[PDB]
Amino acid sequence: TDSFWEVGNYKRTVKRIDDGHRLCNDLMSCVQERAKIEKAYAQQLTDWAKRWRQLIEKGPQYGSLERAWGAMMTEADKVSELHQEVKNSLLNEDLEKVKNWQKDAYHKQIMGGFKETKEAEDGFRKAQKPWAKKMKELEAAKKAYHLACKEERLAMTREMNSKTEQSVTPEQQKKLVDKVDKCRQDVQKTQEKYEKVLEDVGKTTPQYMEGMEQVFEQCQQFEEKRLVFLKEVLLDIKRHLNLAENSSYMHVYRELEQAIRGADAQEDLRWFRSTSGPGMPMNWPQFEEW
Amino acid sequence: DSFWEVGNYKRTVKRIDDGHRLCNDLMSCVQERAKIEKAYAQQLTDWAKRWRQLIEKGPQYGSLERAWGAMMTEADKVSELHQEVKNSLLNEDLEKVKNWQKDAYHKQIMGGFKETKEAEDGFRKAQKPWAKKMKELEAAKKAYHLACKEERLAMTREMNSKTEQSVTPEQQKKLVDKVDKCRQDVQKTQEKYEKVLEDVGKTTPQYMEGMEQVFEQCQQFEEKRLVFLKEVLLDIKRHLNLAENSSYMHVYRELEQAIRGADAQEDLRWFRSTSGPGMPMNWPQFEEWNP
Amino acid sequence: VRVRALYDYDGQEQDELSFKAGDELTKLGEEDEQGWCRGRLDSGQLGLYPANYVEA
Repeated sequence: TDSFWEVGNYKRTVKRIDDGHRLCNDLMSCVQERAKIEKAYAQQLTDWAKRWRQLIEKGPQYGSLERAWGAMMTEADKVSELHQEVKNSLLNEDLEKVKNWQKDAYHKQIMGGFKETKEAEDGFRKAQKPWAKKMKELEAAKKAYHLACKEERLAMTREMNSKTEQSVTPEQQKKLVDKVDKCRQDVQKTQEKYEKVLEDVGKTTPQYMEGMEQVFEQCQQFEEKRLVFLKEVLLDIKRHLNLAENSSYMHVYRELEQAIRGADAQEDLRWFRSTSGPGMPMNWPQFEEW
Repeated sequence: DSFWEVGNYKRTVKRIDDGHRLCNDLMSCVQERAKIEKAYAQQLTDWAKRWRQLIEKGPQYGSLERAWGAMMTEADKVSELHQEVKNSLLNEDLEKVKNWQKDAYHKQIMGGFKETKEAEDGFRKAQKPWAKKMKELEAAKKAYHLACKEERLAMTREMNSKTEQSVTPEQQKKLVDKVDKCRQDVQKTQEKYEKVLEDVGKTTPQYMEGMEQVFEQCQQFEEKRLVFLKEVLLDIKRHLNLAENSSYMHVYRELEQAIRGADAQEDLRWFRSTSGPGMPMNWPQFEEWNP
Repeated sequence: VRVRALYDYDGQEQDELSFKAGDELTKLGEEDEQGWCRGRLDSGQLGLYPANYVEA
């Protein structure tokens, strides 16, 4: 069946070691693609900010409303910075951290594979060998034992519906019941052999179970180390993705509301009156000769 | 130069047209920002889709798979929020300017806006009298200045051939009568010039009073706009601000819970049970011969 | 383009190639939507493999 205890089925466990390395590559690339995404948003915000400052300042909008409107470009510049930081953390801290763990947990052979995958193969293989050899022995003896049963059986049937018929000549057929007899002794011999192997298997089962467990437990401890470390890395990442971990993000919009609240219509109005309105100076008529 | 100079009200008028243009620039600005927010949301959605799949069919299992997969849900939620920012920007903020623009500025078949034209007419009228009176003041100044110039020549004439031979007594007395008539010219046209001057000074208040009213109406209009602008800027800031949006806080509360719930021992027990020495097994036993 | 196997991979289909960690293949094309590539071992088994089982 698929039981772990059947010869060969330990490979699922060996395989989990190779899978762990791959999962590290997958995670690394995954965060890597997320940093591109964050970088792209920042840059677009940065361009808008640059674009609309130029477009606004170049007249005609004047006064504290230009100032209030332009405070928005600043918020685009500041949130842009925060998202660049998310990128810098993802790449310089989290990715490198996985990267270094990897190179220390998994060492590579010139052939191809990993030291660590190979080390669990050899442990499992070594622990199963006595067992496997006994299992080939058992199946053969069972075959041999059953082969005899079937035969001696034929010799049996080939007797009742046999002798009672024609040639029950003694000078011939007494040596016939001696075929059935010969089978008797044959089933016995093979039966005893089969039971012997079966007894061998019994007494070496504890050792088989002990040895396979020691290796399994080494594998679980290797995986636990991977799981504990990954958990800590996900946490590192969540912190970095979260612009609300601290309150710089909240200050951006507080700053923004203040700038808008500061702007006054009347000031913009009074200023126009002096530079373009009645407040402007004038040289009223007066007497003029040479 | 000065606004009081006949004609120089044309910059208060222009200001009305500028207001219109501004509304448009505001809508363009907020539209482009909307697009920026939608692009980002769009990329987070596809990253979530892509990695959810690779993960779920991949070889990771148990609660570490769940924790990692919960990162795809933060991406999806953060995406949903930037779509609301975008929808708010266009469907509320943008629209509101548009509607306001519609009721404030009305086109005319004669070309331009009704509002601009009314300012121009109001000034022109409030300036009509004063324009008429500066023309007269000008004309008068002219007469008087030609009057003095002619007197100068009249003298450079009289006593210019005097004791000189080419000129006689009967003829000298006419040159004196000449300069004598210029003297009167100068005086009568000086008095007129002086007169107009007085009326101009006496009516300058009425001119100012009148020009002020039209300007005050233009100021009032310009104000309505600035006020509405300040209003629309606070609207936009609200819609942009995820820092104190409760759903934004929830996404990362949820993410941290999912991660902190990953339990290595539970994953180990499960694997031991379904793939290792914990699995059932049928150990060999004596097997009798069938059929 | 050349490709080097990182992990052992068992064929779960007739069009799904099999190899050992360390063995080297030739990429016949680019990935698809799922992560699968068309490849070829030496004289000369042809089949699909997963791209994340390989490096440079």
